[PDB]
Amino acid sequence: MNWTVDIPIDPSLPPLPTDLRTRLDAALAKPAAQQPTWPADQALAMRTVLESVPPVTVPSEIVRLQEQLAQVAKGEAFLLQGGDCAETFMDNTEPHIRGNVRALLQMAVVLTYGASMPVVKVARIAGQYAKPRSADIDALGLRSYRGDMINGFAPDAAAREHDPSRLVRAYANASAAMNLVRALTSSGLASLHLVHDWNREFVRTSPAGARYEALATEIDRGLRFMSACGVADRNLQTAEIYASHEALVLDYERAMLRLSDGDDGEPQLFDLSAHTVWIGERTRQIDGAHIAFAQVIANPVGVKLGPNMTPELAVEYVERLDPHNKPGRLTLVSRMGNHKVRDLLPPIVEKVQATGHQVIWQCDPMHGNTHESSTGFKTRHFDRIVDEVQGFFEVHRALGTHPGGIHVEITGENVTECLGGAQDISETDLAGRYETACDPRLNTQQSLELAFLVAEMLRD
Amino acid sequence: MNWTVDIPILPPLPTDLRTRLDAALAKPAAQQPTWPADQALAMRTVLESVPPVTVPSEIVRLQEQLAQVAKGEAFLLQGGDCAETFMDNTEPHIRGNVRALLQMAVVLTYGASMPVVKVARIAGQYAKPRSADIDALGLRSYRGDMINGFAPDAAAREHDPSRLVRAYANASAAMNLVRALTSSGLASLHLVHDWNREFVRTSPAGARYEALATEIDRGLRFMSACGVADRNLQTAEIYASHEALVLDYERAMLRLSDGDDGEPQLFDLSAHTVWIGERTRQIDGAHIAFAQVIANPVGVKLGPNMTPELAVEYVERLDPHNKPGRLTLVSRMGNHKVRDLLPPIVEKVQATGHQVIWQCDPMHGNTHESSTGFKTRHFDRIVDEVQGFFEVHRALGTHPGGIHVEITGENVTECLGGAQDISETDLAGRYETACDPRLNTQQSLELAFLVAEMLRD
Amino acid sequence: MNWTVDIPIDPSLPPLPTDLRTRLDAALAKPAAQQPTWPADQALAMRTVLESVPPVTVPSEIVRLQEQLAQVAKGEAFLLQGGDCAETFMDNTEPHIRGNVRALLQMAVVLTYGASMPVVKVARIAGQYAKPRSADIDALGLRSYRGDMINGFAPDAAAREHDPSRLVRAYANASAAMNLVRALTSSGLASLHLVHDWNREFVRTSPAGARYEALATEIDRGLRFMSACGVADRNLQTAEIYASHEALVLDYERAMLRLSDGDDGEPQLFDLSAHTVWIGERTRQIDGAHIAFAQVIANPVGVKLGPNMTPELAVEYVERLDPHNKPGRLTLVSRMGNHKVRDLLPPIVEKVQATGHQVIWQCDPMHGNTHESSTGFKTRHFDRIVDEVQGFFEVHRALGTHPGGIHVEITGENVTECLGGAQDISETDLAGRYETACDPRLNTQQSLELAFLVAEMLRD
Amino acid sequence: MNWTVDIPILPPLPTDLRTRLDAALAKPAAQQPTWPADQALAMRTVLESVPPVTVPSEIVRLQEQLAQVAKGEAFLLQGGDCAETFMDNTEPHIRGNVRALLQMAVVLTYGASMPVVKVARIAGQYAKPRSADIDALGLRSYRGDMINGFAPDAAAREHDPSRLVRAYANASAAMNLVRALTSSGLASLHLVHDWNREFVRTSPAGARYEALATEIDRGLRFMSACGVADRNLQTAEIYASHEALVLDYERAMLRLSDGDDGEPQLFDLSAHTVWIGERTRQIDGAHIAFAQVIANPVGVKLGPNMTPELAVEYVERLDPHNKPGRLTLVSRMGNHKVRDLLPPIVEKVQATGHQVIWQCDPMHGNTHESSTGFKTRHFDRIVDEVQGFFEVHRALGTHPGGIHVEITGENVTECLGGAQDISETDLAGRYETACDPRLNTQQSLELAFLVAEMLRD
Ligand SMILES: N[C@@H](Cc1c[nH]c2ccccc12)C(=O)O
Ligand SMILES: N[C@@H](Cc1c[nH]c2ccccc12)C(=O)O
Ligand SMILES: N[C@@H](Cc1c[nH]c2ccccc12)C(=O)O
Ligand SMILES: N[C@@H](Cc1c[nH]c2ccccc12)C(=O)O
Ligand SMILES: N[C@@H](Cc1ccc(O)cc1)C(=O)O
Ligand SMILES: N[C@@H](Cc1ccc(O)cc1)C(=O)O
Ligand SMILES: N[C@@H](Cc1ccc(O)cc1)C(=O)O
Ligand SMILES: N[C@@H](Cc1ccc(O)cc1)C(=O)O
Ligand SMILES: N[C@@H](Cc1ccc(O)cc1)C(=O)O
Ligand SMILES: N[C@@H](Cc1ccc(O)cc1)C(=O)O
Ligand SMILES: [Cl-]
Ligand SMILES: [Cl-]
Ligand SMILES: [Cl-]
Ligand SMILES: [Cl-]
Ligand SMILES: [Mn+2]
Ligand SMILES: [Mn+2]
Ligand SMILES: [Mn+2]
Ligand SMILES: [Mn+2]
Repeated sequence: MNWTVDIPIDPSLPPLPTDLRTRLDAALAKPAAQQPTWPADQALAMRTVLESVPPVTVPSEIVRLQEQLAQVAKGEAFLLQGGDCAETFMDNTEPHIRGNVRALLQMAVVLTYGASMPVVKVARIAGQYAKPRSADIDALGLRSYRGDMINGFAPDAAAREHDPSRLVRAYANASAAMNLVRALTSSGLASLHLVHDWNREFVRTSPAGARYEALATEIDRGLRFMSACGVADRNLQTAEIYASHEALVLDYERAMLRLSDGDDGEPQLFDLSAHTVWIGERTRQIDGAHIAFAQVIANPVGVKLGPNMTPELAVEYVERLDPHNKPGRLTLVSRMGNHKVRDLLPPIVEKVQATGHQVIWQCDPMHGNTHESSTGFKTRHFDRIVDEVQGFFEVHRALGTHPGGIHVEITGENVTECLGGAQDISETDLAGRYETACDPRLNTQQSLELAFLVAEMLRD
Repeated sequence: MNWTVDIPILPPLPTDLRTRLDAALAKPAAQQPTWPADQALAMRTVLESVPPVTVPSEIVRLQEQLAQVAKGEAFLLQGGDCAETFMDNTEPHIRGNVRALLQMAVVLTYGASMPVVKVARIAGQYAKPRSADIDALGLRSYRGDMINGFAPDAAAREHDPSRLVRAYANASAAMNLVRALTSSGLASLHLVHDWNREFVRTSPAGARYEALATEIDRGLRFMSACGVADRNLQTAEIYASHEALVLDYERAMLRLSDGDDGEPQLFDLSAHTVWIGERTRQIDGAHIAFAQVIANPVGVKLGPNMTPELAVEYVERLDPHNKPGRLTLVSRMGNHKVRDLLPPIVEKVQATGHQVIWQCDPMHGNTHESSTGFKTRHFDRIVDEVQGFFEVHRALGTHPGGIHVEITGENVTECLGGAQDISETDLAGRYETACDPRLNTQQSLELAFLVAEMLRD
Repeated sequence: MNWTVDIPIDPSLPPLPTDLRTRLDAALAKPAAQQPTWPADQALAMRTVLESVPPVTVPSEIVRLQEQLAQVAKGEAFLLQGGDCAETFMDNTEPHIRGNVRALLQMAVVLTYGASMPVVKVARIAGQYAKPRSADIDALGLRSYRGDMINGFAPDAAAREHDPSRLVRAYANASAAMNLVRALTSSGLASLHLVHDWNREFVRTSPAGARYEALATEIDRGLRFMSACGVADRNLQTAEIYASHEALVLDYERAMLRLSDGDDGEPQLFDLSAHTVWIGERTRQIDGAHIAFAQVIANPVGVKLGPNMTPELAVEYVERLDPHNKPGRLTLVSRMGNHKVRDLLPPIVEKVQATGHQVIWQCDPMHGNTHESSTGFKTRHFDRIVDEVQGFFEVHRALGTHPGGIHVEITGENVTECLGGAQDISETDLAGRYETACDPRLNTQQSLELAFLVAEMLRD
Repeated sequence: MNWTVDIPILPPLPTDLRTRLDAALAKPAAQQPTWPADQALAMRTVLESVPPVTVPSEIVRLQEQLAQVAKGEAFLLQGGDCAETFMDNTEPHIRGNVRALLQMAVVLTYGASMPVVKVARIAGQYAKPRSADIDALGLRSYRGDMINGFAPDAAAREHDPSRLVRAYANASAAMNLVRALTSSGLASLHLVHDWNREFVRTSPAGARYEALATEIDRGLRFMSACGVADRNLQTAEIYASHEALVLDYERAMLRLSDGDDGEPQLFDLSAHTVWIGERTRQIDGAHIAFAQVIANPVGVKLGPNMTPELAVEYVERLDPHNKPGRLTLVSRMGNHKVRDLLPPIVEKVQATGHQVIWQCDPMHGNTHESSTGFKTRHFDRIVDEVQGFFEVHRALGTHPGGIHVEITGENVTECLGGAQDISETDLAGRYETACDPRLNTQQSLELAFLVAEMLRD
């Protein structure tokens, strides 16, 4: 008579090493922004369960991504990151997951051709369950909705309480999703020829299909050249999609830390919640736990940069989070907004470039670009977004640095949460399918089209 | 504490699949947990939305490869905990069963001299049958974690349908991890073989086997020397399987996919392949007929009690389309009866012209009780059963198609015998099974060698 | 004191089988057009030497080409054949051979992309040493120069005598060339990336490089997409170039016949002078030895067709030379001329199509297109040639048949034996490098450019 | 009759290469044919235009791979007629030597457990040295077809520089054919192995070897079972080699190519690799210094007479840049002296820190004369020499790097011993060598097995 079902929880594995634990305990002491307010005794319970479950990724996989990213940081691959703004447990379904990966790969092929160079594919998925808040109380006068990792989307005070059981529901969800994403991509869903076939079907039918035919045709034909050529095609059957989410909830993040075998190398501390995680704009304080936390772990990390960023602060990131000068170890993600990315960005890049360190310069053109529409709904303009990428490019091309890649919020559903692009979404259209639990994201059409427009940036 | 999941508030079956499934599930169903329909239904509703543990493309893939084994051109290895447990469903235990299975796969690959299709008893082996309802302690029998708990107490043994969603939850996570594991370094042939070599050094019967182990090293080195030591060797495909025991479970994880033949059909996406057990195989039973509706390759355990004609009905029902490898028939007779009992069954089935995989479950036939109190197996008897399994087949020119064994990566002491000479006295030291005794790491591996030799003769 | 050097000649291998010899003896009895007039006793000597030397090709190689061609006849690959009009012993040098293969592969990549489908590469080489004659006496009043297989190019009566030692010099030459062609292509010379690099260098510098840049750029990028994609590239390191020549001198051709192992299949009679050979316009008489000869051997054969051809005669070819309906066993090569290919061709194709048999429809746009220039020199216009291909296409596209490929005369040298194309060769230019011993051929530039123009035909 | 070739009526060497080559060729040159300069020059002029038998890209390729053998990570096999002949330069003889060499390559590949670089004495082994000018019959000695004819008559033995261009002519044709052969079916591992199996059935000592032959089949089957039985196995690279005996020949086939290091250098494109012989190795001789100007990997035969210090000079001259595998040093001592003589030579050379390939020429040391009149070898002695060749190397931890043998595909009877027990009486039946006696098909193969075992210990 309560419409839900309580799943009961459980034999601890051996603790991490006293030496690393001291280094870790020392790190976590620093003030943590945006953490949830739930009781410590309870968190510790749930963390204890997390520390003994199977991890959503593994060290071999991540060191392997560190190498690929390395190659991006070196300007020889390009990085594509994308998926839901916020992942909601109710919607972590096979169809939704198929569609977001389908989307990511559809751009992947378009960006791959355009970039003329391998693309590294990272999904926002299997862990993007917590967000930062601005406001203590939301408009409905309720405690902020902080991501299903922390609380329910429903506007009922019960729903909103920070509930750390949610840490585990997070975990089961991310697993499930992860393990689908793997099956999907190891099976035919990331075939090049199929993913492309979806792309053709897009051109047949987008309003702006003209805009795209020419390039879509080159792609077909350069693909067909591959079989003309007889190059062994198995590598065309399967695509690697890594998993990323913002590391916000340190209890979950801390919970999922593990030591590597050490067989490949001396044992390191990694975060197995995900493959790479970033630190947001609100949690990035230099002297804070989040930056500290990113310091300890080996995963590739990223840090978001918005307008307040000062090249000197940039640098300090670089010296904190990339002390060893491992290229691609750290990514920095411009999110100025289109109007300011040209002015704001250049200095940063140069100050950072001067350092030594090679970092991925990745453009997030979504978080700088959000505005409320006359009709109620939070929104983003396709043009302003495109545009920021164009600016991001222009900044790097001018400075002779590498435009590492893009970070975007998209989905496979035909949502109407972003205005414009070939479908010409109108503020009224927005009511029809605003099914995002947070930031408005590029619909499957807007994502593709965006990747066409970015492909054309990459060939200039 | 506990975690709370919501009940949703979903594509219609083609009229025929609905009828056939329903007809299917109306028949009598043995060994089903006794929990309420409301609550079972509820659990089902959750599950009918979770992401599947496997996906169709893979099962078809597995089919193509089982056809290979069927036709005599590949060998099947199926191996795992006898009953996985939620408590033990950890990175180490998973990692080590995956390794134990892989290590036998390489020895087996080299002895077959054909590919071994590798199927783990993992990601859903949470449900057992029981023949006596009331346990030895007078407590209700443990049916495995998807139904109830081991802890020997009234409360714990009550059937908890919360276990269905919990079981799936542990299913995904192991699956996720096995996929992650087999596609990163854990399955590098070379890396796996090195593990085997360690075994030959430190085994007590290293010598016995070192020779064959050297011939594999030489095999494997040979590949490099021919400049073919490439991508294929860095990865292996491990398929998830379990007995399709709980119909509220399998029914929930069903999913409807299109067929390249172009009619839609139902796969059970709780595992790549599932098998009906000895106790659930009634021909007009819910399980057999369920097994007739799902696309998945199925297997059927076969008892000593089995008769050629029944086996044929099994074949004409599970395999009404004569697709090779749709149907495995797993013999378990014990070493003492396998020679007498199996052939006629082989001939009549063979006479039909369907090609099934004949697979040998050595473990299940051969169970016995210690005088120290523990349910156990003798390594010697297990080997003998696979032994005469082979002789039966050679003698008819039929294909000994693969083996089904219960093993673990842990150095357990649940089986007597092997190089170790595990003893009834010894069993009391690490006997961590939730259920049937497993070959530990040394014993599976050992049995792998001994089987490959059976393979070379 | 004679400026030459006589190389002495030699132990017979076992004869071919009495049964096949009877079939063969019976076949050769038919009148042979255009054979040389040299003494039979001598021919027999030289044939005896040929029958025991190592063959320039092997059966495995040829059955393997029969399959590829099959695929062309089925409209799924495209056939490219080209090299010298006439090969002269003096010029069968490593540089000249490099350049003609370099040329053939340069078009090969361009046609491959354009065709969107594998191209089968056959060189006119390692055996194109004999030609047919029109005229008993040439203008200089001398016995016709018939190819170095038969006599010397020099205008001295001594040179012109039909000398059957020349059969062997042919053989040594063809070997030498063949074995270079193999080494070259198994080594880096048929790398895709290198061959393409030559192509880029062509665009940088042809006058008509604009015309070509766009497509050249697609090619680069679709190539770069291959490495972006990570497809195993060894297949991109090496190209198979088969050898073809016209089978004119039956003594040489007969001399080189061998029986296969039979291990793959029942033993067949093949011609190991070459991989595939064609029968010319003058030697193709139906009741003649040349057609008979092509009947006996398993090699893929072709027959040239010019304006006099009547679809019924076409058919009889088809029923004679492809009795078993093996697709791609027989190729028929239109050489109407541009003005007539549109009118002349259609009926033939349809009459032949109606038969059952699948034959490669290959366009020779060179032999229909030759005219003498005001300045003395035999010549061909780039446009008329292009044009014939365009017509050949148009004929097939209209009939919904497959345009199998092209047969062309080209070289790697920057000769000026053909007028026009991007360099705008003028009749006066022609004196500068008319180094062809026969028909004027496309210079390395005209060949490429031709392949650009044909690539554009294939994408319509 | 005869065929007449014209004399032409061609890129200048960089001043240094011209000087160095000239300086090179001015030194004294032993064992050179005695024909006139005009005529030799003429022949040269022809040749300086013929297409080369090999090309640079390949020789560099061969170098990279010889470095592998040098470093201990690959094994070198070099095998052919002792002197090819124009008369025998036919599709069958070629096809069968290529096969005989390949068949040893597979047994050897599997025993080394590393790649065998396979180098044929083919496409130019037309020139021999002679120690006595006047032959046993009082006729001028036969120096091989590139110089003169076998036919035992005055006329035939006169040095005919027409032979230079004829020799190239036969060179190309064999080369063309070996390339054609090795890239079409003749070199399929599988196809080759099947040939080996036939050998084990019908050999008289099949048994002796059947075991090892089964372990290769199993090796080779293993590749398929791991799904790696791909393109690489359908082809093998056979490199042409011969002794660089005739300087009018090698000098003519020289060609100048660019170096990726970017300086131009001269390769001899008459073969992939060439070796100086025992009689032509004078340190200040034309051959050694020629061998110092060409880019090609070179090898140097080494006599019993050899001293550690000379061997070092050889290394410091042929290998002045310390590139591994630029230089092979081929021991031939006979079984009786190899153990005593070779080590010190190994140590001093090793002491230098250049890495050479140490290769064993078993045949040349061990020659002896029948009492039936025929020059012969005992299979037993040949094996023993490779034997102690290995012991020497194991004993120093140096790398036994490969072997150089004279074999043929023909069932000849030119060597005593082997499973066949070829006998002095027997030698008179098929003793078709133009020169040194060859291991026939059975004997090469046999020696391959026996060597691989030397390889497994
Ligand atoms: N695996 C390669 C090729 C590939 C397969 N499918 C794809 C889908 C999109 C982009 C690339 C691919 C990679 O990531 O490219
Ligand atoms: N991938 C092939 C070969 C292989 C890779 N890793 C392995 C691990 C064990 C046995 C075989 C393998 C297979 O699954 O057979
Ligand atoms: N071997 C393939 C690819 C290739 C390599 N080099 C080439 C040169 C031109 C055209 C194609 C190729 C083929 O014939 O294509
Ligand atoms: N191509 C590899 C493997 C191989 C192919 N064919 C062979 C013939 C013999 C021995 C080895 C091989 C090699 O040269 O080794
Ligand atoms: N196996 C433990 C921990 C766990 C929790 C959630 C999972 O998804 C997986 C495992 C349990 O079932 O409580
Ligand atoms: N799980 C449903 C069957 C079902 C499966 C897939 C569907 O798309 C629809 C229905 C059952 O138990 O009966
Ligand atoms: N996404 C779902 C369904 C689900 C339930 C349990 C899992 O382990 C995974 C997914 C939820 O939590 O409601
Ligand atoms: N070997 C024979 C036949 C031959 C002729 C010309 C060749 O190119 C090759 C071989 C000879 O030398 O006379
Ligand atoms: N063959 C010439 C040398 C040479 C080689 C190549 C050249 O490009 C020029 C000269 C000689 O005997 O001396
Ligand atoms: N092409 C030349 C050079 C040559 C000579 C002899 C050959 O075997 C091959 C080529 C000629 O005959 O003059
Ligand atoms: Cl805060
Ligand atoms: Cl570009
Ligand atoms: Cl005539
Ligand atoms: Cl197209
Ligand atoms: Mn967002
Ligand atoms: Mn069991
Ligand atoms: Mn012509
Ligand atoms: Mn010799």
